[PDB]
Amino acid sequence: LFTGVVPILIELDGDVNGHKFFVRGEGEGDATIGKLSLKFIATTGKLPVPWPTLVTTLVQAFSRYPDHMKRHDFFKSAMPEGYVQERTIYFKDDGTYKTRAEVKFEGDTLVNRIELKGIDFKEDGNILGHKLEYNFNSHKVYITADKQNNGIKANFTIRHNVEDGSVQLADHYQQNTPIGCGDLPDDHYLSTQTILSKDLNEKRDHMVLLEYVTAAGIT
Amino acid sequence: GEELFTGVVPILIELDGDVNGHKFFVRGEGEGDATIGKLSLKFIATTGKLPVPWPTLVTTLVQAFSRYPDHMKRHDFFKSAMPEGYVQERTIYFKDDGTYKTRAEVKFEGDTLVNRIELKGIDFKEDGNILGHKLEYNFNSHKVYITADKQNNGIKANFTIRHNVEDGSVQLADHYQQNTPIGCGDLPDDHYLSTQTILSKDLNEKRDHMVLLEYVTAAGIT
Repeated sequence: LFTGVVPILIELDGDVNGHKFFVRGEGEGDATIGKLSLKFIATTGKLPVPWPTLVTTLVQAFSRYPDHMKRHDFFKSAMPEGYVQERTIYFKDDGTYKTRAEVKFEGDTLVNRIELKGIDFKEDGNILGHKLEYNFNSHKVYITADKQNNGIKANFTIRHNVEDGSVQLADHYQQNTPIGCGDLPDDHYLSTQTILSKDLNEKRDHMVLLEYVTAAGIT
Repeated sequence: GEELFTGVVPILIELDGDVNGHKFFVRGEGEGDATIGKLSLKFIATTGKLPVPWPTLVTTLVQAFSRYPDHMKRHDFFKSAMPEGYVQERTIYFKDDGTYKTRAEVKFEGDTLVNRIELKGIDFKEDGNILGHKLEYNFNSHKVYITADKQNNGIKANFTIRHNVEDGSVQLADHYQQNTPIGCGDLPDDHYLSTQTILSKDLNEKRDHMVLLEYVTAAGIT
């Protein structure tokens, strides 16, 4: 299903401390090279939170899994039926995001529909204060199987560069479960790289995003 | 699958109903015992007097609770879908009168088995046997013929309910039925379920309602 360039749709219904917002995203994926390229408009206006905080929420199916690791690619093993990403994200010394999402195929374009709730965020902390750089670090997403639920778990800690020279940590807890019935992997990780830019012909608050991700951790 | 019915089980049934634009709801409560194939249940019509005879709703209002003898326990699809559940769709043609189409979901929820039903009815003659309320408060005894459905990984079923009419006539209702599993986990040889059913009331129940006792057993293979 990923043997070539695939279309992407993403929708995010968001609420953080009572500030509701919506985000639509469009673009393409190419799992043979692990490339994602997309543009995200915030249709409800200026966001109440930094764009970087939404990156992990806004298609790990498009990770390049080398031929020697193709038996460990749970994400693709679930398609077209799809899977469900739930996350809990703890921002150190600040609030929490809880997210539920569905990642399905829908007529030759892969879709990611997300609900997000955010609570206990300090006003004039790093998130509500809008104090994060327009950057995204490069991480490693550790994956382990979940026999019980017939899927996988995952843990990682996003480092968000802050405008003051500091860094802002966000701890991630993640469960993926298949939507249908039909690969449960050995421990490994996904190493990530991500660039954030704008589009000067675009009046609306938005975010252009390029990303490369590859699986590793087994010889 | 079969282990879930090794003893008396609680029952919940809900029916969202519409016949010729008359909407109604019905709630049912009681118990099942598949070891002997017994159901006893009481049904309240929470929206008021029904626009149709209670007997016409019996088949719609739990074939998992059929007694399947030990020599036939490999042919019990109904239990071979639980706890996940299954989906019963029917089309019911009342001869020289209207049609019922019904969709239902039969799942376990905790430890009580639940049956949630949607029902739509069309083309019913006003002052026919159904809208006229001309059926006896009875229920005959039938045989429900079952065959496998390889294609959809479930079963089909046909039978014809005979409804006694107050003028000594019988009112036929032809039944067409499909059941498909909700989860991913028995497809039977041809056989039938033979049925018996008594309808009574409950004094001290002011609302329109129906008490029901039923015994069902599988057969048709040596």
